Amino acid sequence: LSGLKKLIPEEGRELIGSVKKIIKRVSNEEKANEMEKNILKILIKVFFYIDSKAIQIGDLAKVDRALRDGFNHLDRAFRYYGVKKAADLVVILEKASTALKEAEQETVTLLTPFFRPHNIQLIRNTFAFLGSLDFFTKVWDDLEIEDDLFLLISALNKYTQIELIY
Ligand SMILES: CCCCCCCCCCCCCCCC(=O)OC[C@H](COP(=O)(O)OCCN)OC(=O)CCCCCCCCCCCCCCC
Ligand code: NA
Repeated sequence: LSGLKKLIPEEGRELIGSVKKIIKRVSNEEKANEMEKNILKILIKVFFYIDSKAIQIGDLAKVDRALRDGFNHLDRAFRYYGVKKAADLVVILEKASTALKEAEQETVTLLTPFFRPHNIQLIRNTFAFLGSLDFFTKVWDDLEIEDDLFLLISALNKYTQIELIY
């Protein structure tokens, strides 16, 4: 995992660290390690084919928008984190989940010419876990304040209005 991590900067590594800690808290260390590796693998591949120009920046638009939508809805729901129960926030969290499903599909479409079918399934499983409404509701109801959802959302919500990759 050394090289994959030196292929993304400190900012991204901190984002992935926050996600990984939350995943640890909601499931287990094995799933957290698998999801960290999967996120790194998908990211590294996308960046690789952007840089080699096998993928054009315009082709990324669909994923970009979807991700930002997802982030935005999480930000909206995070406004009520600690003052409303997750059941009262499903209408927001569902939209986040749906947005990430869109990102999932488009990432699959983006990487089909370059990923073996097993790694396409890896994309599906990774996005399905990270974008799961069950994951979100568990996070919004059952986390301690020390689990630092604030760090993740407060890092994500800076990116909702500007293209993620340009
Ligand atoms: C698994 C998802 C894979 C999606 C792959 C396709 C889309 C890729 C686009 C990624 C853009 C991210 C930029 C962010 C800033 C940054 O960190 O930017 C540094 C590098 C890129 O920098 P650059 O030099 O390219 O700059 C670009 C031009 N300025 O980004 C990264 O390290 C990616 C880090 C991603 C970590 C995501 C973790 C959360 C995702 C799921 C949400 C789960 C919520 C859980 C709620 C409890
Ligand atoms: Na796209």
